[PDB]
Amino acid sequence: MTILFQLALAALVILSFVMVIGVPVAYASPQDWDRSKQLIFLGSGLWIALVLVVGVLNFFVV
Amino acid sequence: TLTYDDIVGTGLANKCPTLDDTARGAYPIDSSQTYRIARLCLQPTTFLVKEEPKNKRQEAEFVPTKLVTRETTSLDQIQGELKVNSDGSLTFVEEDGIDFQPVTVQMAGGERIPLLFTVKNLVASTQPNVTSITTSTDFKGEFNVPSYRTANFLDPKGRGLASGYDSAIALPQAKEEELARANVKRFSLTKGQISLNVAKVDGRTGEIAGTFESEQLSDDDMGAHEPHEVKIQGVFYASIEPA
Amino acid sequence: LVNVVDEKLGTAYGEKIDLNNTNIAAFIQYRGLYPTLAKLIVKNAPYESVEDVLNIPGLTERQKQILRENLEHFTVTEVETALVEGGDRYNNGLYK
Amino acid sequence: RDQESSGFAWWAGNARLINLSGKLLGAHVAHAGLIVFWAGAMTLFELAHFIPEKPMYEQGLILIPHIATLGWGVGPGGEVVDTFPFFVVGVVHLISSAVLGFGGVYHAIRGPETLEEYSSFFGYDWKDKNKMTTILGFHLIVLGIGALLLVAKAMFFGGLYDTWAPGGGDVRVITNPTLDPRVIFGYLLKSPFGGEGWIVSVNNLEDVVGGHIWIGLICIAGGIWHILTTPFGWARRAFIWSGEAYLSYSLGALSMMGFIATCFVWFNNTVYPSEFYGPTGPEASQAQAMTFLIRDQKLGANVGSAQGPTGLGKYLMRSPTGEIIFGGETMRFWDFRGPWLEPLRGPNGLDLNKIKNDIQPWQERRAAEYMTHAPLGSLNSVGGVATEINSVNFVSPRSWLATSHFVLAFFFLVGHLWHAGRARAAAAGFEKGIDRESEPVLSMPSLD
Amino acid sequence: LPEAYAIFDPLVDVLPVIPVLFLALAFVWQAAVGFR
Amino acid sequence: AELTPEVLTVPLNSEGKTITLTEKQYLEGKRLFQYACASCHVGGITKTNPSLDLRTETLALATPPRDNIEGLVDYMKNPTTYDGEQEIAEVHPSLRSADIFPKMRNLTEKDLVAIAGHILVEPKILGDKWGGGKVYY
Amino acid sequence: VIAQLTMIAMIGIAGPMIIFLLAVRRGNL
Amino acid sequence: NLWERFCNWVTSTDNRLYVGWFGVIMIPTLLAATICFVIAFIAAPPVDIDGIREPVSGSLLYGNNIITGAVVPSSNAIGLHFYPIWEAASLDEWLYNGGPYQLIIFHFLLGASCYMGRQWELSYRLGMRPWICVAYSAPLASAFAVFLIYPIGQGSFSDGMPLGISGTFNFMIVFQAEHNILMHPFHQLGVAGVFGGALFCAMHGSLVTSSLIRETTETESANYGYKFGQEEETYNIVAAHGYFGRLIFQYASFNNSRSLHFFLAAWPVVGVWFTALGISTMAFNLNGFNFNHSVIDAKGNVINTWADIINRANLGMEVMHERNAHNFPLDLA
Ligand code: CLA
Ligand code: CLA
Ligand code: CLA
Ligand code: CLA
Ligand code: CLA
Ligand code: HEC
Ligand SMILES: CC1=C(/C=C/C(C)=C/C=C/C(C)=C/C=C/C=C(C)/C=C/C=C(C)/C=C/C2=C(C)CCCC2(C)C)C(C)(C)CCC1
Ligand SMILES: CC1=C(/C=C/C(C)=C/C=C/C(C)=C/C=C/C=C(C)/C=C/C=C(C)/C=C/C2=C(C)CCCC2(C)C)C(C)(C)CCC1
Ligand SMILES: CC1=C(/C=C/C(C)=C/C=C/C(C)=C/C=C/C=C(C)/C=C/C=C(C)/C=C/C2=C(C)CCCC2(C)C)C(C)(C)CCC1
Ligand code: OEX
Ligand SMILES: [Cl-]
Ligand SMILES: [Cl-]
Ligand SMILES: [Fe+3]
Repeated sequence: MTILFQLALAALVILSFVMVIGVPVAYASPQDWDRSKQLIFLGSGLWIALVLVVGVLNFFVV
Repeated sequence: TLTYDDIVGTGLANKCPTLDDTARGAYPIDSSQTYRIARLCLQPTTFLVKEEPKNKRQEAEFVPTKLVTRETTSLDQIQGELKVNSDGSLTFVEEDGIDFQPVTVQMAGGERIPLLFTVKNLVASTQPNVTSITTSTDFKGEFNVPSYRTANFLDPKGRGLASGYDSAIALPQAKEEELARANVKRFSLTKGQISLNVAKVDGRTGEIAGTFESEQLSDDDMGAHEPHEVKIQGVFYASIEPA
Repeated sequence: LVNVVDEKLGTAYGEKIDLNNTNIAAFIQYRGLYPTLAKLIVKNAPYESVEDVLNIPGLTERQKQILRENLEHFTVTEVETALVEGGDRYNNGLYK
Repeated sequence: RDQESSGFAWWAGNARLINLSGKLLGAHVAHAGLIVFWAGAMTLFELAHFIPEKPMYEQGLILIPHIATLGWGVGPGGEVVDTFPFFVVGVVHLISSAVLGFGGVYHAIRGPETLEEYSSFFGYDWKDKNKMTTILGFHLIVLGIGALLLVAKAMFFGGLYDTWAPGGGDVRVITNPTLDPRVIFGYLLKSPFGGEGWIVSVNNLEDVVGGHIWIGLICIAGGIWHILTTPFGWARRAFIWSGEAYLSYSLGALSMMGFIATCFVWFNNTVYPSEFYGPTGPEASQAQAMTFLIRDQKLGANVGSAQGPTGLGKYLMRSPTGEIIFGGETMRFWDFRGPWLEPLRGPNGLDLNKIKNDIQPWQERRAAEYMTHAPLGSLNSVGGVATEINSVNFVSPRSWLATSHFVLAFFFLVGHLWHAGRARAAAAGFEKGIDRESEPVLSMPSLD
Repeated sequence: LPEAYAIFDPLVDVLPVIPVLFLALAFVWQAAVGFR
Repeated sequence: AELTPEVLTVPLNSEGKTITLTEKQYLEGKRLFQYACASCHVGGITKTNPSLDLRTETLALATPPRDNIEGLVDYMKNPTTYDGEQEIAEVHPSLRSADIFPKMRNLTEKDLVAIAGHILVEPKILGDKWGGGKVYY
Repeated sequence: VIAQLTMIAMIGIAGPMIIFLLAVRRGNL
Repeated sequence: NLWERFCNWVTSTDNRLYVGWFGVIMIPTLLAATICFVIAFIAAPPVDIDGIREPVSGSLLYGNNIITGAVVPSSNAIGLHFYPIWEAASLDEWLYNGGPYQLIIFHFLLGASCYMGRQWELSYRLGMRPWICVAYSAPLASAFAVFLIYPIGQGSFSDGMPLGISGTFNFMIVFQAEHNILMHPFHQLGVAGVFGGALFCAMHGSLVTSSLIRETTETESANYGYKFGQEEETYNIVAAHGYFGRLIFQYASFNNSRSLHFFLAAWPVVGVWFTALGISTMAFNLNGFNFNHSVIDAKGNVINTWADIINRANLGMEVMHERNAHNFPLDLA
């Protein structure tokens, strides 16, 4: 249980750090970005999942 | 009946409890029981200050004054011993309670007269043979009037009794012999006379009430000047219960 | 015109603990006096002599033994009004 | 997005967003994100440094006492029984900041520059009196709902922390909220001076819950009103209708609310429980007089007849209206009311007999505790007066909260003056200086 | 904090300062464009 | 001058036994003092009762004597008045009343010794300053 | 203990890094 | 109608002294405060400020001069209670308990607040820019701090600054003892505000005086070289810039007059703002830095600094101020 909880929590932090830098760069980006609302939609939907996952796996570890 | 929140800010807190006009009864005094005054209250309504007539032959007059310290003048929750002297006369020996209030009154001309309205160490007695306390019972007795300020009080130049300077340090080389009365503080202690006349009695509850008239000296400012003779008039309340 | 407090420092008051005048916080200078015995002494004041403190009603035998051991640290002078009024014996307005 | 085209310098660059609804929307939502972010990050911070057995006001906490007042994670006496509700509040606020932060950035640097021709519903014009009152109405309803959330919390979901609870402070469900307008609006008509204290003097949760019920319905009804209506004639001629003008109106409001909050946390010990925020100024001072009355009475002192250096009672004296109060310099604080002192309060104030016989050890503990935790501290957090030596690391939360929100309130008053003055000048057409060639004064008759 | 979240204790002690960095970030971006 | 083993050598009991605390024992011996004592006992005095200080000479004349480690540890467990006639646990922080004084709950037996030692070491350092008051600030 | 300092490092540089990336990419700054 | 005619005269830009709607409130409140102040400063009987029945003389007729004279603050027994004339049993009582002080500061603060708003008003009636009132908010804030905010935090109007020269000093000395205001950054910013203000005042004054274009002769004042209402400047800003730009270095000097005068306005107003907030925040006992016994040697001995010497001074003020008012070891109010 803890095996999945901390992984999903550590990945949530790492993903966020990518999103924190990635999202504003992708927006202010002239060319190069049909490329990237996929990855915006990628991380976003994946971010919400991890939040719920860690939120659910919280009651099983504490 | 009434709570603190009903009375707060009204001025009723400075007023002594009153008895209804129905209370013209009598309270039996048993010789084999021991009695106490559970609560004594004194509410002054008039401060008369004996002015000082010039210097010739005049009869000293008590002139009216004006209170300037607001409604902070009453003595309350005073308790003590109500003794039954075998002659029948009663005797109240004051023990504890808010038995003092600093009061400042202002005479015509602007002169303010500070005094310590008090009944500390009061021993008031009645007429011989009192089987019951009626609407004719009156208490006569004496009390101690301590100094208005206590020994730790410092004047504007830092002089005092148990503390402070003992000279005028603003005048290093001045002749101290003329400022002796101002440099040397003195703790005063005089007697005061008071008459407690009962006009209302509730024999059931043991509550008595009426008017009083006390005479005492005012502040002498650690002996810096002469005190004024003050006459305080007002109403009182007292509850009597067996020990 | 004499300062009564200064004048009292020229007596035993300035030397030992006056049972009729000295503040109650002075009974801390010696063992087993504060605050139980200290309260009793000041409450049953004044005394004609020092050894009258042994006659306080309700004293246990150990208490009267402690009092005897500190009779040498006690004294009795005339009651000074300026030192007893205002409840100064229980709080004279001095701390640290 | 430069000075030559917008007319504003870089130090006033946010004033370029006046007529750009799109980017301005992103700015406010992003700033909102910053707010919810701090509300969560600080909570997690406070919880991380939190020590259960050690008092809240000794650990420099401001957010946890707020949650605790709502009844979460606390029990009898304000003791912490579960730190988990603190964690949830911190996490939920924090995660939400990412959501507001996402749209805040989107609406700002890639959302439509203007909302007016993306949508007629979201797009607006500052001078459209109908559109503004409508938006005002919507947000009025949102505020009304939030007030009912507090009511729902207090009446349906656990309740609030009642410091006036019988047997000691505890979490209590409010079942009978005060609906009487003579009480609710009675507060609003109270004097702001001593003994009264305006709305700050609210001392029971019943008046609080019942109060938020009133303001809840009022905002909703008012919200519906401004949505269905349009500004009357007398209102159209009185105000300035522009973006900066509306901002100044809100700056004056927040400035006033800032000053009100400053007085609440400093005087009120009901909505700001002393068990969480520490004793108030008046409270601590009254506790010292309480502490030494008890100590001296144990030594055999008659505190009722104890005369002080000035002639006034050393422990007990009278208020100007006659109420029996604590003596000394604390005579100024005789309007203080606290659950640890009221048991000794009678019809005429402090009852000397209750004082002599009925004082309990828990009252003595609380008095000494609040005396030694008076809201007096240096900037570098050294507890006590300025002359105190370094040892105790303490500054009361009340001091931090009162000082911070006074600085903010005053500056926002300056903000009101700045932005309102310019709003007047701009709407009149001389905010950029006097036209050299229609100088109004030169057309005026001389003063002498 | 719960013992499961004791991992991010150093991270928690940093988060509150982040909003202030946004104020400083505005100056970086403005310096980057040369304060237009 | 420096914190020497001769300074950190404090009386242990009522019979002349002695112990020497380490420097670290003294350091957190002060932290714990600032944790649960300094609010009332800052500088060696007593804000809620200035008549009694934490001076060695005062503790010695206390009943029972508190001028040693075991004397102070016993006081932190079961506190009494200056003559020892009454027990004041209900108004003074102790292990006996750790329920109403929650900061006494997690104090180990070892922690009380460090607290007791700090009270004995400080006057050997600050002299009359310890328990002196604002006069010696 | 200096995990302290590692957090403020990545977090603190996260801001300016975006500006640097948008500069070398010549983005909409 | 005669209502708009009244509104026309009130907002008239042709009155010798502009009234305005703010002035409608300003004039009576200032006149009420001034009249009462002048009367009280001369003839008012002693006032029991500390509420300990120890009256303090403040008026001239009762033994004061201009320096020692003061309108003494209201009693501590009153505290923050609103105490108008009709709340006293007599004027004799009203004077004894520091009545006049409350009437003055209340009518004043209101009149002074309207004075600020009045400044905006005339500026709006004249087509000016309106931020003059903003510069006035700094001394106004300072007035609110020592008359209102500090009494609120401390819980008594007796702790408000007395209306007197010596009384002001008394306020300053006691403040330092209990707050260590000197060691507070906001007062330090304030000192930097007024020191810097005086400097920049003398600076801008001397640089413009030095650049005055010769239009007058040896036997007449240079001031007559400027005629009121002229269109051209009376000095050489280029010559001024080249002087000051060489006194230090070029880029440390202002070439823009508008940017120059803004700095002249910004520096003192901001500085006074902080010292105003300083008093306002120290009203809630957030005091200046406490570095007492901060330096310790290896053994544990206290190595004193200048802060420790400052502390010894504060102790002297503390144990002497209001020598009969305190009954308990800690000064909380
Ligand atoms: C709700 C609040 C609010 C809002 C939305 C606005 C909005 C606006 N203001 Mg206004 N203003 C406000 C409050 C507000 N103001 C307040 C309270 C004051 C009084 C202090 C002012 C004073 C003011 C002035 C003087 C001016 C504006 C102007 C403006 C415009 C441009 C702002 C800009 O680009 O700033 C840019 C932002 C900065 C340069 C950053 C300033 C940072 C300050 C100086 C220090 C902050 C320190 C921090 C709190 C603590 C330390 C942090 C760290 C160092 C440790 C814009 C219309 C301008 C205008 O008139 O436009 C038409 C203008 O000249 N405002
Ligand atoms: C509360 C702070 C705040 C906010 C929300 C805004 C918001 C805004 N400002 Mg303003 N500004 C501020 C403070 C703020 N400003 C201050 C303090 C100053 C003084 C230095 C200025 C000076 C200023 C100027 C001079 C201008 C603006 C302009 C703008 C707008 C366009 C910005 C732009 O295109 O940047 C482009 C920048 C980038 C593309 C770089 C990246 C920016 C993003 C937002 C970084 C996000 C980081 C974050 C961690 C991402 C998280 C993502 C996800 C995980 C949630 C925008 C609505 C402009 C305007 O009005 O245009 C019409 C303009 O000219 N501002
Ligand atoms: C409402 C604001 C507020 C308040 C009342 C508090 C109160 C508190 N905080 Mg918190 N804090 C806040 C905001 C606030 N904080 C914010 C916004 C942040 C994010 C940076 C933090 C981050 C933070 C941390 C990290 C910590 C605290 C802690 C504390 C405690 C001690 C504070 C201290 O010692 O400061 C020190 C005092 C100063 C640094 C003085 C700053 C003075 C400023 C610059 C004045 C500015 C005035 C004005 C804006 C100027 C405008 C000028 C312009 C107009 C020209 C205390 C309970 C500590 C604690 O004990 O936590 C448990 C702790 O560790 N806070
Ligand atoms: C202040 C709030 C606010 C407002 C007024 C707008 C307004 C707008 N947004 Mg934006 N947006 C916001 C916040 C806001 N947004 C936030 C926080 C995010 C991040 C999640 C986004 C993300 C976003 C995107 C990605 C897009 C927009 C777009 C739009 C436009 C169309 C919106 C629409 O059709 O909604 C329809 C919505 C509904 C019919 C129902 C919404 C219900 C919400 C989600 C919850 C309601 C419950 C309650 C209010 C929640 C409160 C939460 C909290 C505050 C307590 C419009 C200009 C679009 C645009 O401009 O396209 C060109 C677009 O693509 N927004
Ligand atoms: C956020 C709150 C808010 C805001 C910004 C507005 C804004 C507006 N409302 Mg709305 N309104 C609100 C809430 C709000 N309202 C709510 C909740 C209700 C329901 C009760 C109403 C009911 C309402 C009505 C019935 C009317 C408005 C009207 C107006 C407009 C003119 C307001 C005006 O002239 O005020 C200034 C008010 C005055 C000049 C009158 C004197 C006010 C005195 C001096 C206040 C003294 C306060 C005192 C100092 C402190 C408070 C304590 C105590 C005395 C109460 C304006 C568009 C008017 C309009 O044009 O509607 C189309 C109108 O007739 N509002
Ligand atoms: C940290 C947990 C503490 C230690 C260790 C001690 N105290 Fe206190 N204390 C307080 C008072 C009011 C007194 C005097 C009252 C009385 O004794 O009747 C004391 C006394 C002591 C003593 C006795 C000193 C002597 O006999 O001369 C010791 C050894 C002592 N204390 C140790 C009050 C407070 C207080 C405020 C509620 C706190 C937090 C503490 N004391 C903490 C400690
Ligand atoms: C517009 C603009 C601007 C601004 C911007 C902004 C302001 C933004 C914001 C943004 C934001 C506001 C963001 C936010 C974010 C958030 C986040 C991202 C969060 C996260 C969280 C997390 C991740 C959590 C985690 C955890 C968990 C889950 C549990 C507990 C523990 C932990 C912590 C681990 C500027 C000025 C700069 C410039 C340009 C323009
Ligand atoms: C919740 C709660 C409560 C209640 C509250 C309430 C109920 C409130 C209300 C409030 C309100 C109800 C308020 C109001 C306000 C108002 C205002 C604030 C106004 C203003 C106005 C103005 C500002 C105007 C101005 C002007 C003039 C003067 C003239 C013309 C021009 C102009 C317009 C500018 C209680 C206390 C119970 C308790 C606590 C809680
Ligand atoms: C929640 C969370 C998160 C997020 C975070 C964030 C959102 C952050 C942000 C951050 C940031 C947002 C940062 C920023 C920074 C910035 C800075 C640090 C800046 C600085 C600046 C400066 C330093 C400047 C300087 C200057 C210039 C350049 C101009 C003017 C002059 C001077 C020199 C002043 C993560 C993912 C981690 C995960 C965990 C949780
Ligand atoms: O009144 Mn005027 O000076 Ca304010 O601290 Mn507490 O109270 Mn009294 O002593 Mn310090
Ligand atoms: Cl003084
Ligand atoms: Cl006091
Ligand atoms: Fe000039």
